[PDB]
Amino acid sequence: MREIVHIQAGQCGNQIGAKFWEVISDEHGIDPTGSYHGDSDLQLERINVYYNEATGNKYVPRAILVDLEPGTMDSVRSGPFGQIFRPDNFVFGQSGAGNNWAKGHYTEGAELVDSVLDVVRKESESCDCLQGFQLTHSLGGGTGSGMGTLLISKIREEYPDRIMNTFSVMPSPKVSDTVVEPYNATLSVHQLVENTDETYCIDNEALYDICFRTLKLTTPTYGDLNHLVSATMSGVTTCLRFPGQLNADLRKLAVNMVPFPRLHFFMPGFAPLTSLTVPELTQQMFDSKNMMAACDPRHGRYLTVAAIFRGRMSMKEVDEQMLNVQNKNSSYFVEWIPNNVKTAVCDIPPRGLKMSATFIGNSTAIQELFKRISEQFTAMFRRKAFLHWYTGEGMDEMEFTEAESNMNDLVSEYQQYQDA
Amino acid sequence: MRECISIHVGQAGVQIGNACWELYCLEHGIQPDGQMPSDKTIGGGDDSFNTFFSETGAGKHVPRAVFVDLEPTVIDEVRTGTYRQLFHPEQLITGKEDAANNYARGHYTIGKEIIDLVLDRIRKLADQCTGLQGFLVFHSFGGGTGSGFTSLLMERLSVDYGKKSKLEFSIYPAPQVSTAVVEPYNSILTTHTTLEHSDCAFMVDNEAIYDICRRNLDIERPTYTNLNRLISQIVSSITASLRFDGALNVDLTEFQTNLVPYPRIHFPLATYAPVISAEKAYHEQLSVAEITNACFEPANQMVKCDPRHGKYMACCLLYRGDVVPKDVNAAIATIKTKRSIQFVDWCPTGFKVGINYQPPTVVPGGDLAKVQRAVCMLSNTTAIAEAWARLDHKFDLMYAKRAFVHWYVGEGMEEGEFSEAREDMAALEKDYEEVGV
Amino acid sequence: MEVIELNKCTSGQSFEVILKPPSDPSLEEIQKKLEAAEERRKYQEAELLKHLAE
Amino acid sequence: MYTFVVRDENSSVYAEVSRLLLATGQWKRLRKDNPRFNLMLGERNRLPFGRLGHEPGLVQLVNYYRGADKLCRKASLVKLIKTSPELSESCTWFPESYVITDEREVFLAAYNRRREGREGNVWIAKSSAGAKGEGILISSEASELLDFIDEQGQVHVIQKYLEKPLLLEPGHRKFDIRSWVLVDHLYNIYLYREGVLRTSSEPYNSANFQDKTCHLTNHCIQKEYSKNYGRYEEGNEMFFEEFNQYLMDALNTTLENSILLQIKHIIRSCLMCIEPAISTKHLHYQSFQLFGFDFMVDEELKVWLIEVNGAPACAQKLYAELCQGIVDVAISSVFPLATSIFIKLHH
Ligand SMILES: Nc1nc2c(ncn2[C@@H]2O[C@H](COP(=O)(O)OP(=O)(O)OP(=O)(O)O)[C@@H](O)[C@H]2O)c(=O)[nH]1
Ligand SMILES: COc1cc(OC)c(/C=C/S(=O)(=O)Cc2ccc(OC)c(NCC(=O)O)c2)c(OC)c1
Ligand SMILES: Nc1ncnc2c1ncn2[C@@H]1O[C@H](COP(=O)(O)OP(=O)(O)CP(=O)(O)O)[C@@H](O)[C@H]1O
Ligand SMILES: Nc1nc2c(ncn2[C@@H]2O[C@H](COP(=O)(O)OP(=O)(O)O)[C@@H](O)[C@H]2O)c(=O)[nH]1
Ligand SMILES: [Ca+2]
Ligand SMILES: [Mg+2]
Ligand SMILES: [Mg+2]
Ligand SMILES: [Mg+2]
Repeated sequence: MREIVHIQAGQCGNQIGAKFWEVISDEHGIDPTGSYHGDSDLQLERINVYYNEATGNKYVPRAILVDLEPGTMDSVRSGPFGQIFRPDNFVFGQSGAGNNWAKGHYTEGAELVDSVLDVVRKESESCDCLQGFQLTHSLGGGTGSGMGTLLISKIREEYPDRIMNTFSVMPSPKVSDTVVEPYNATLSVHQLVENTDETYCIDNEALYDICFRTLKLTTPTYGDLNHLVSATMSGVTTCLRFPGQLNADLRKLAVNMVPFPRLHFFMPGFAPLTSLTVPELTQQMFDSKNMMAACDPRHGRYLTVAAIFRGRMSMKEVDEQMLNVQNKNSSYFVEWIPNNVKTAVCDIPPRGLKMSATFIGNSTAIQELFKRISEQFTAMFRRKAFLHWYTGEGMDEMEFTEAESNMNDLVSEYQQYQDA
Repeated sequence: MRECISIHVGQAGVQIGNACWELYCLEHGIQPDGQMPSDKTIGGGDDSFNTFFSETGAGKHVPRAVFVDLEPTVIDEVRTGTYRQLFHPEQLITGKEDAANNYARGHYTIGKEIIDLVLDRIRKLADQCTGLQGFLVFHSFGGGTGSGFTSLLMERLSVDYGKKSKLEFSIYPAPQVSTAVVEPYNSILTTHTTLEHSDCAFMVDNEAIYDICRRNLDIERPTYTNLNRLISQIVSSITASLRFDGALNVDLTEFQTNLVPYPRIHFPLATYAPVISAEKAYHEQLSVAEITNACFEPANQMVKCDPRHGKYMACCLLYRGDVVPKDVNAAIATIKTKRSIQFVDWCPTGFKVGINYQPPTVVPGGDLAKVQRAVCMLSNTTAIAEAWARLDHKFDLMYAKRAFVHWYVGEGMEEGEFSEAREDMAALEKDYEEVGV
Repeated sequence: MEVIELNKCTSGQSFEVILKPPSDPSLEEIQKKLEAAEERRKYQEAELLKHLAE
Repeated sequence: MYTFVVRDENSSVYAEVSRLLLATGQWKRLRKDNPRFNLMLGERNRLPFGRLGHEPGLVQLVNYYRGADKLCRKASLVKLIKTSPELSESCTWFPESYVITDEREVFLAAYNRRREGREGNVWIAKSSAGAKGEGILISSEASELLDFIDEQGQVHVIQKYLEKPLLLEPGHRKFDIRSWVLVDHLYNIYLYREGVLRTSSEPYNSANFQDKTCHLTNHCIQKEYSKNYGRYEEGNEMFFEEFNQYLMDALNTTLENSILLQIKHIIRSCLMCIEPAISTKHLHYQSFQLFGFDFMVDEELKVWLIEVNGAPACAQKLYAELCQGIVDVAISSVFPLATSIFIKLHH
């Protein structure tokens, strides 16, 4: 379990993926040109997890960039770390997906998916021990949601024994592009419920709320939201990328975080929120204000939790504070899964900050988010509003009713396990 | 002389084996390159230590061991460590992808692909034995390899060497020092699968070793190195009778004879004293009576439980260092007066005592202080059933909801194996209750 | 308090002390169960591929 | 703050204990099966001692001493007193008792001894199963007692019935004394200042032994089968102030001198005997426990131990003061926050 294959699809997918790659490239001492100028060998011990070692001792991200439009990928190529990516790993069309799930999944995306899979196959062949794939995308648009889910399905068909991990950005009316985002999201969630092992639910509502009422940003841009996202992705991948007592990999994570196959949607959390003592780190990261999914964990229960503390700190006080938070919040953890909280410490803090903490919770409170989507979905579907956009691509009403039913079922399963 | 073969499975088994073989080399005067200057018979011998070390024409003393892991990094550390030249490259066997803390992966999917290779390596070691007593198997309950692959290997060893004895050293899982949430499942699955194939099993609870390190060594957050050096001290106490000239427990069958009156009740409780920090500049060397009494303090046990509330079936005292029978007998009479030691009626109330004059050996630059005398007590007491109960309860909490079961079924197991293993454990607890009160 | 069977050598001594007196599956089955598990897993994988094909 | 779980739903004392703990504001009450607790108010049967003291970062305390049952079951107590050197068969404060390993054969011998002298040969058959004040027969003939023992399925003990008991007047009525004792985690032995006298409402009678109400002084039996209940004293229960006053007025002595010294001695002897078996001083969890000691007082102002209750009920009038005391001494001592009501029996 060494190499991970990274896939970013659509506008949101590629923007957050670009920021992820520049953040971790900085952490590993890799510059925009792909050459290593770091000071610690710890930056290179597991660098193969995300980078291929090319000729001349250059490191190239094991990343595939996908879109049905050339714009966002042009801007990526033009960006700071744009030259770092493998040129023929850019796979894109011209037509676009029109924020339409059917276009990304059934019509437009169908033409490009095999070329994408060819690049994925080439990246996987060079792998000594492939862990699986991580995909960055949004669920509200067309390319990320429709085509990313199509890609996930085809990849699972070709690699049924590898881990499928996604960073999935959920839509909210507070940061809405079009009224059809709930449709696109519901259709995507069904796919995600069946074909991923782990999904980090990045809620645009939560990111906006954090930017507005905590970072005091009056008018939050997409870049502001993305900064939070990249901090979260760095935190959540820290133990995959650096040597630690944990020796973490995607499969161990899945096995220890996912007690029931369908309930694999995690709420990330981060502290401190930016644009600090261990007790503060622990209290903040468990604070709802620090949640990236816009759900109140005090409205549900944690099935499992995984947390990393980064910096120079006493692991003893980290243990003490984690136990203290569990005891002071005993009601919000299920009692029938013993020892369901895992903690690690990494001596290398992220850039600019001396102490930080990242949190992954498999909470039943995530049901709130799905409820939110479902309602927004039904309010339009009950009137069949905007359906012609999708029926013109060949879809039937039955498929919508099926996606709706699957998501309401998911909500009811979360509710079932919330009542122990 | 009769050889013994050590088998170290999974991370816990491999690292504990590293500690153990370091300690053995120190105790027998074998250097990291395998040369043993005190050995005057070159390329062979009939000595007691030859039960654990074969010899090469070049005078190299080679452990009779195989290290197995489904992942390669941990055994890589042995290949490139202080004792790299101690082992033959074929002794260290690794795969590429581990069991992912999943008993089903270790036992069925991944293990099946490597069992024949491991058996071939083990046969390669066995063919060098004039007489082979059996195997010592080191593994954790909690890991996917340590549980699943160890159970598979134990079944195959029963098939291949039915006559031979199989002794276990098992790490019982603890939240203070844990790697997986599903460690209870694995623990039960392997126990049920291994129970009829193991003749005697020494359980070490990570919680007990952790607390002993914290308490007696003043180590705030013990590492696997600390835990493993203490465990190696206990294991060395248990195997010294196999490696040195003596009269008690001089062959693997004797462990079953002396410690195990019933086949399924084959989990003796180990207690060890004294554990003293190397850093303490002031130290008061403890007498025979003191360490013997410490043997009856729950805080010094390898598993936390209360022997006062169980019954003894056998009790064995293994001393090392400045100890003569006179003091042992006096201390035993004192303790018998001062303690609650009830044996089962169908067994005699007696202790079997062994004294090795060589004091305990410590790793230079370790946390354990050098002491003039030490003692490991091995008592087969029903109180250890507490551990089983604890473990079973955790299992029950998760299995009632089928939490995580899908990971095992997806590898080819059936829920029926879960319920069958849990029933076997309930029967085991029933047996312990019947023998005890 | 009776001491019995005292043995001495240069490495040490051993003895016993009485304070009071008293009052397998064949290889065929292994292969069969391993392959039954593998057949269950093969069936599950084929079910997944059937679903993906539809 | 602190957490505690309740597993003995129907016990007055610890119902009040949990009430007061919650009222302190610094204690949460979890579900019965939640393992992350500081305090367990456990069940009376099969309390899972094997599971306590294994939660990292949690100091765990339980209101029962594993092994104390040896003191609180009748036959077990008789065997403990007979086989324990600390308090031998010659110990003077426990009546001549035989378990029925069977002791019938050795009981018939003492019965024959009885027969030679005119001294009374009245005995009482007892069982641990008869908690509901029934399962006892008092007769001078041993064959009757043994026939009863055989008719009953449970295991029994025969005691020497105190034919000359200390009698209160007015009334000529028997009684027994209940003293409450708290053993904390350090094995301090605290005797509650207030004890109770369960008084036979209907006068004593040496002639007939089937007069069950005048021979058996239990609150339930007295309430159900005695014609007058609360005639002499309220609730058929006397408290140490008025009992001491009566001792002074009638016998010119004090409760402390004539009775309480022996009671303190018996409590100390019993609880020091079993200390090595049940102490938790070096255990991964701590125990405290409340006991109810029952005594008789004979005509010569001698005190006899009858039975030890490990799951004792209190007296309505005292529940408040004692329960609080428990918290202050047994619970809050291990879990702090924010003149005594006990007597320390030192040792
Ligand atoms: N005492 C001690 N316990 C260990 C050590 N290494 C792991 N453990 C314990 O073993 C259990 C985990 O099993 P591992 O041995 O790490 O797993 P494995 O056998 O390699 O199997 P995989 O799941 O495939 O990795 C946990 O309870 C750990 O606390 C060690 O070096 N010393
Ligand atoms: C915040 O970003 C994290 C990412 C992680 O992965 C990529 C892990 C974790 C990696 S891992 O490889 O250790 C697998 C794992 C996970 C959770 C567990 O508990 C719920 C356990 N079991 C431990 C127990 O018994 O409590 C094991 C993480 O958490 C230390 C944090
Ligand atoms: N040897 C004896 N001599 C005189 N009276 C005796 C006696 N043994 C028992 N009794 C009487 O028996 C009555 C009840 O006995 P005991 O208390 O042992 O039974 P019990 O345990 O069911 C009720 P509790 O446990 O609540 O006190 C007492 O009031 C006592 O007077
Ligand atoms: N957080 C975040 N969300 C975005 C970003 N870009 C688009 N989105 C969201 O993603 C959804 C739009 O999908 P988009 O990715 O633009 O469509 P695609 O290109 O067709 O996949 C809407 O919910 C947008 O709010 C971004 O940079 N950051
Ligand atoms: Ca030799
Ligand atoms: Mg867009
Ligand atoms: Mg491993
Ligand atoms: Mg009673």
